[PDB]
Parts: sequence; C-alpha cells; structure tokens
Amino acid sequence: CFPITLKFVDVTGMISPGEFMAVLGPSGSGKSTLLNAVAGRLHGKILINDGKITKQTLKRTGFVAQDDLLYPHLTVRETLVFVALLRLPRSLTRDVKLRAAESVISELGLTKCENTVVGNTFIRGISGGERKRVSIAHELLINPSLLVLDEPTSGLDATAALRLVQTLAGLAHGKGKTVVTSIHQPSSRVFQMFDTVLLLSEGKCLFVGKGRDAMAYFESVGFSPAFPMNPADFLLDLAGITTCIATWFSQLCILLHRLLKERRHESFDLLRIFQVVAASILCGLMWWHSDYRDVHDRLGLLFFISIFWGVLPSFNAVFTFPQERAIFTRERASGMYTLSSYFMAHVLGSLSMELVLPASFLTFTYWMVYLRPGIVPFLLTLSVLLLYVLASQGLGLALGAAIMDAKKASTIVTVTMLAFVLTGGYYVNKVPSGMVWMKYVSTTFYCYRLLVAIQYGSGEEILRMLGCDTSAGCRFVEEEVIGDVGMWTSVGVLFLMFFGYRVLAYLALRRI
Amino acid sequence: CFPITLKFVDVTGMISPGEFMAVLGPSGSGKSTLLNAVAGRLHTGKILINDGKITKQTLKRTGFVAQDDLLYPHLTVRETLVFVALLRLPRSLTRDVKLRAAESVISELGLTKCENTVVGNTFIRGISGGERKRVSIAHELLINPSLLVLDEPTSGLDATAALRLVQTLAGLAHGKGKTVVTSIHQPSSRVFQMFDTVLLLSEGKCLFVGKGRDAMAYFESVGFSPAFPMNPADFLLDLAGITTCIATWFSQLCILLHRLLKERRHESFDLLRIFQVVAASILCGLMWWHSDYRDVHDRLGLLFFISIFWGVLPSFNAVFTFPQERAIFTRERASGMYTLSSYFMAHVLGSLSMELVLPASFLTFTYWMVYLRPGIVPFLLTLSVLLLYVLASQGLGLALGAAIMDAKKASTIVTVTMLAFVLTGGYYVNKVPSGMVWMKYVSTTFYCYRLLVAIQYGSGEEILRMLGCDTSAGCRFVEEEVIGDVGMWTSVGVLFLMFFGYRVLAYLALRRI
Repeated sequence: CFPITLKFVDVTGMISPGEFMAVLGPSGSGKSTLLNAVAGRLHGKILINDGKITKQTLKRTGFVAQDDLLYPHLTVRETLVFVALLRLPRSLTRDVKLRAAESVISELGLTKCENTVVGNTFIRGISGGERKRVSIAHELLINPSLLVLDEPTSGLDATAALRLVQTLAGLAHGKGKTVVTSIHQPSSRVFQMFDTVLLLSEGKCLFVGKGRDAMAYFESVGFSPAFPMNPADFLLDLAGITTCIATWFSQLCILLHRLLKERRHESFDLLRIFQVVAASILCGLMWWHSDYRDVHDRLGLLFFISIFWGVLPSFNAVFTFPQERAIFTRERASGMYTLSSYFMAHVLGSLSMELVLPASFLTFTYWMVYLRPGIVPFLLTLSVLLLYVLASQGLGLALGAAIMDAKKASTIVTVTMLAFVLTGGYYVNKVPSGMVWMKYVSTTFYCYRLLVAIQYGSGEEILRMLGCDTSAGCRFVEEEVIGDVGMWTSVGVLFLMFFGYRVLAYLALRRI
Repeated sequence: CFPITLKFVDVTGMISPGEFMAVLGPSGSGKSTLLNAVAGRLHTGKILINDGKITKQTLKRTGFVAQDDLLYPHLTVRETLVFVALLRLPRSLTRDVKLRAAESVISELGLTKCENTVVGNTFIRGISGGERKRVSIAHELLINPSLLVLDEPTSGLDATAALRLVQTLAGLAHGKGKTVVTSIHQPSSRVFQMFDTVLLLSEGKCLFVGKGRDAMAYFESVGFSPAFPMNPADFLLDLAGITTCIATWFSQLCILLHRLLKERRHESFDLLRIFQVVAASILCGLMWWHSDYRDVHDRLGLLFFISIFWGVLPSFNAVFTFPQERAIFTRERASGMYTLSSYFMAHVLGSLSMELVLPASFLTFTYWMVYLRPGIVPFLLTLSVLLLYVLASQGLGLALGAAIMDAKKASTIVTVTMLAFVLTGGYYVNKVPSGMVWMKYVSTTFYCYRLLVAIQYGSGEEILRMLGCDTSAGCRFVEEEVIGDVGMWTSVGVLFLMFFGYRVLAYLALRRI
C-alpha cells in the first residue's frame, strides 16, 4: 500500500504511515472541522506527501462519516457487490469486482452476517457495529491510503467500540495505512490502543505527540491526577460517445437492479392492498349488475374511479425524492452515479411497479358491474386508466421534487387534487364565465371524458333507447354524454402531461 | 427528611439513611429489575422497608423516577409543576400551600433560570436534556419522598451535565437525610468518586457489596489489579361522602381541562389545516359563485361535497389523540392523579370546544357567496346541522382510535369506513341492490345530506312547480333526489344517538386496556 505522509500548518502536526492518530476534544471543541479539512472536503496550507491538494491525491483517501445511510431491504453482500460494480473502474471485469467485494467482506469480519438484511430501526437486521463495519467497507473498496473517519464508536457499547478500535488499529499496523479518527469520550482500552493523540480546545491545540507521553508531560507541567482515573478523562477535563453510452446504460441497469427491492416495498404494502381490495369490493357491491340505461349511476361510478385513481398515486409519489436525498448527494459526490441515470432508474422502476394494483382493480370490477362487454372496450379502458395513473404520478413526483418538505408537499398536492376534482364536470355544470378555463388543465377531466366516450360514445344509443331523439332533462343527459373535447385531444394532452411533469421534476431536481 | 431503612435478602444488601447507593453493572446485567423491585412495583425473597413488609403507607414515601421522560411540550416549567402540585397534593390543604410547595421544589433544584420557558421536545424548542431530567425528578419531589429510587438519570447526557446532576442528587442525600438509590450505565471518573455504596451485578449475581472506596483494595487483595492507569468503575465493569366525591371529580376535571387547553389549541389550530380549510372555502365559493335555486343538481352536488369534506376531515384527525398519550395516562393514573372518567371527559369537552371554530368560519364564508337560501333561520339551522355532523364524525374517529391502539392501522380502518359511508350517501347511485339497502341507515353522511336538502328545499314543492313539473320518468329522476326516505326529526335523533353512543363505546374500549 502506497505510503501517505500528512502535514498541516496553522493547529499543526505530523501524520505518518503506520501511525494511528486520534483527535481528542470536548463535545463542541471543533474536531469535526479539522477532520473534514484533513480529508479535503473543506474549500494555512495542508500538504499530502509534500504536495498541494489535488484530485490525484483524493482518489486514495476515504471518509466514513458519522451518518450511516444504507438501503434497508438489501443484504450485506448484495449491498457491497452493488457498491463494487458502481465504484470500481469499468476497465476491469465483473468477476474481479465481485472478488474485491468479497475480499473486503472477509477482511472486516462480516462473513457471519453476509446473508442478512441490513435493515434499520423498522426492519429487523444487523446491529450497530455491523452497520458501522459495512459503512467502512463502503470506502474500503477503492483501497484508500488516508482513511479519515468521523466518530466511529459513537452510539456503540464498550465491547463493540473496543473491537472496532481493534480492527481499525489492525488495519493500520498490518497494511501500512494512516488511519486518523476522532473519539467523543475514549475508554481505558480505547485510549491505551492509541498511538498519537491531538487535544483541541476552542480550536486551539493543547498537546501534540504520543499518547503515552501525555501523562508525563502534564505531570511535568504542573497538573496531576488526584484519584484513580482514566487519563483521557483528565485530558478532556483539562481541555467517446460509444463509451459514454455504455457507461450510462450500465449505470442505469445496475441502479434499476439495486432499487428493485425498495420499489417492491413501496408499492406492495399490506395497508395498500387492503384499501384497494375494499374499494374494489365496495364498487362491485354498490353497482352489482348495473344497467346501461341508468346513465347517471354509471357516470357516478366512472367519476369515482377517476377520483380514486387520481388521488392515490399522486399523493403516494411525494415521499420518494425527499427521503433519498442524503444518499443521492453522498453517492453522487463520490462519482457513483449522475443525476440522469438515477432519475431514469427511479422513473422506470416506479412505472413498472405502480401498474399492477389498478389492473387488478379494473379486472375485478369490470365483469361484476356489467360494463360494456367484449375485448376492445375492456382493453381501451384499461389503457386509459393506466395512462391516467401515470400522469397523476407524474404530478406527484414533480411536486415532491419542487419543494423538499414531505408534509408541505402533501398539503399542496391535496389542494391541487381538490381543485382538479372540483372541475371534472360531475359536480358543476354551470361554471362561471371567468372560471371555465381550469377544466383543460385537469387530468381527471380528460380521464373522465375518455371513459365516458369509451363506454357510451357519441351517446346516440342510450339517447334513443331512453326515449328522446323533458327537453331540459334530455339536454342535461346530452350535455352529460357529449364531449367538449375530442377523443384524440384528451389522449394527446394526457401524454404531453405525462412527459412534461417528469421533465419539470428533473429540472427542479437539477436546481438543488 | 425522616429516616427509611432498607434491607433485601434473596442479591443481598442494606441501604441506610444518608447513604448514596448506586447499582453498577454491564448493559443487560439486570440492574433495572432490582431497582424496580426495590421500589415495590414488582409483584421469592423479602424486601423489608424499615424492618417491615411492603405496604401502601410505606409506598407513599418511596418515589420512582423512570428513565422515560413523558412531559407535555407546550407547558412552561412552572405551569407544569403547579399543575402537578394541584393534582397529587392532598385536597385538604389550600391552593396557596400547593403553589408554595411547587415554588420551593423549583427553587431547590436549580430550575429558577428556566421557570418561564416552554418545556418542548425534539420538535418545539425549549429546555435541554439536563433541565428535562431535573423537571422529571421534581415531579416526584412534591410528595416529600424519603426513598428516592431513580433509573439511569445521567443516560444521554454530557459529562458536565451528568456531573452536575450527580452533585445535586448527592446533595439531596447528604443535606436532607434521604435514601437516594440510582443506577449508572457507565460512570465517569469524577462521578464515581461521589459514590458512597456500590453494588456490582453480573448475570443477576452480586460480585461486590460495600463501600466504593473499598472496591479497589478488596479486588487487589483478591488477585486482580489494573495493569495501566484506568478508571476504577471501568475495571469493575470489565470484571463483571358523595358530596366530597363530586367535588373531587369536578375539581380534577377543571384542572385537567385547564392543563390540556394548550395541547388542544395546538392540535386544532395548525397552519396547514387552516390553509386546507381556506383553500376548500375559496374553491367552493368560486365553483358555485352566485348559484341559482333552480339548478337543483348543482346545489345537491355542493351539499354532498360539504358533507364529504366535513365527515372525512374530523373523523380522521381525531384518531391520533388517544394512542399518543397512553404512556402519560398510564404513568399518572398509577400514581393516583386522575381516574379514567375525569381524563376522558376532559378530553371530550376540550375537543368539543376546540373542533367547532373551523367549520363555522367555512360555512359563514361560503353561505353568502354561493347565494343559498337567504334569511336567519335557514342559516342557523344549517350551521347547527353541520356542527352536529362534525361532532358525530369526530365521535366515530375517537371510538376507532380508542378501540385498536395503532395510528396507521386506525387511519386505514377509518378511511375504509368513511369510504363505505360516502358510497352509500345517496348521491352516486340510486338503484341500490336489494341486499345492500340496509347500509344506508348507518351512515352519518346520509342523515347530514338529507337534513341539508330538507333545510334548503323542504318537501321540494317550490322548485318542482317553478321548474314546470307542477316525461314522467324525467320528473321522477328530479323527485327522487329531493324526496327523502326519512323524516326531518329521525335524522336529528339518530345523529344525537350516534354522538352519544360512539363516545360511550370509546370509553368502554378504553376501560378494557
């Protein structure tokens, strides 16, 4: 392993190969600022191998941040191979990347829990120590030389912290690496395993040198312990185009494969299937063997279907982008994936996974309500319903990507969907003169018109079977069963919205 | 301030007045079980208090400060402590004496600095962890405890805060003659020196009993000695009448209502809720701007939308209250603060008072822009009907929230129930199948919609004759929407019956758990 020599002036100290430096300071002293500046994230002189900070030096330095951002439903080995496939250079073969991932698994003691779901506070899985080990293994794949972590033992027990310090010191005394860490409140064994200790107070450095020399230095200065105690406690108290296409498509494929489990968890929730089944049963019971002559009942059923399947997916889509932002930023900063690949992977996964439920709903409902028999009408209404669902999910994604607050986005989406629903043409027919323009921007309007045109058409049939060829009543029936827009205009506008909402969501993401 | 002497056999040890005993052990050893059993909450061996069996008279003197801190966010420190004093102090004393006891408790715990400061939580800003723990300790200091058995007081706190808390806890034992017993997760160096008696637990077995200072010499004499400068506790862990009853009930209800006012205000007067209500009102006033009575179908749609909105909102919003306060309810009912009846009625009255402002403003804005029936009697009648419907729906929400104690499952069940109620409201489908006609009578939206239609149109003769129906099938379509299947008084009676019955069922469901 190439040796890395570290120098910083204005705080000052040396970090050399084989030295396990630890930054010690009171909570709030400012250890995090120096720890981040040593890595190079921040933007006196800091010199690495007697040279200025350059991108050639940064490819061999890691940073295991305190925040552990891991995907829950992925096993340890699946996670690490996905990381390896996306982080290692593309010139190498797949088998070599897999072997590197396995070597990383083997050398960190994660063999015991290789086939175990990572999980989180919600889904049961690995413990905190294994989570931290996986976090370290994330950046151990690129073979770093300057490994600067940040609070690795925070939130862990004494035994787990001791074992983690054991592994971290072994990675520096057996591989020639410059492991630099910072510890909140060191224990006895944790402190005795130190090699170099840096004390920080109000940003000013109190002591630099070996940890063992700290006690002798301080007792020589004039300050000595008065009772049996931990020395660290005393210290704290004192203180080409083809290649580009191949890369893009490989990134998209890997991201889709990785996000499949999250997509499955998002859509196939037991508290969503229950609602869908209850809605289907109620729809099939309230309209059991409906008659085509009862126009108003069928129109109400169609409007209810439109309301339900415009409200559900649009509201369900506002949580995805704000919830994965930390992961997106952290892995993009490392060069794992770009915005385009991640966005398209999310779009394709959502499109694939958010269509099964409405299909089952319509399949159950169509043949019990006694709608128009045949194959062409059923296929046409299924296609219209799926297109409407996709457009509504597009609006949901756009509003979730515009502002990054989940509850504010939910409130705005509810207001927008209420405005759309109150202009679908079912509740109000005498729309005010200055208020007639918003029906053209409503997805529910186009979906309802398409469903009505599919089920009844121009309306001549039920017009003549009902009796007409009151006058006001038949005018009301006609204006219910005639279209203010054509059959193709609705489909065109639906497709245009489906594309435009995603385009706007991508632009809004690009700003942040 | 008076001596309590403690002996326990089968683990064995003694804790005497003026002794600051602390239980030390690795995480998972079982210190919590012994600490809880010493207090008396557990129910072989004997735990003898003052050379006697555990009795409620002795149970008064002892006090437990649990690790979990359950505090009301919006209340200030002094407001909280005076409410506690008025609740759990004896009713024979005057109000001024209780307030003075609360003030003295504030003064003696160093909480004077943050007396007029909101307690808050992770969401609302306020006091820090040390002050939260100090308030939690002050909760049980009002009854003048003589055996204070806490549970991990310094967990989750900084070194300086933990040292100061240990300072205060030791001062309360060496200046007032109290038997303070705690347990510390991982003691520091300065903290351990203040220990007076240390008990070491390993797999439930007592490794060492006696003075903390004697631990090092004893363990060196046994054969185990430190090999490097290290903290001693680290080595130890590594080795390891009817009138009076009525007065009491009504006073408890009054105090609870006064205390819960701020939480009720926070629950209802949320800016997002106001924004939703304002947007709904504006949309309703814009879609039906200067509506005409002759357009019956549009007005019926408006009434049904109002019914849907104000049946869906409060019923779903009222489903979170009971599950979120269960820990507080159980903890303060165990101490004897309030009974189930007083707490339930206080919550009911607070919700009734605070859940009527928004619909009143909504209807007041909407009525005079949609151009509904003019006058005063119709407006007052429709306002009363809307308020009654809102209360009934909130009753269903409360009942379902109190039946099963899970917020999201309750929300799903409430949404399913409200969808079933809405689908059978009489607006979407008129040809109801024969086997599903009974479900219309159990719907609150049905009765509310019928009442609104009867208020606005009545028997419907007027618009029938102005519309010209003074085909027959076409008139039947108009007639079937205005002519109701129930009377005007049956709907009101059933609404009142549901308003009472849902709350009764909620109380029964609460009584079970």
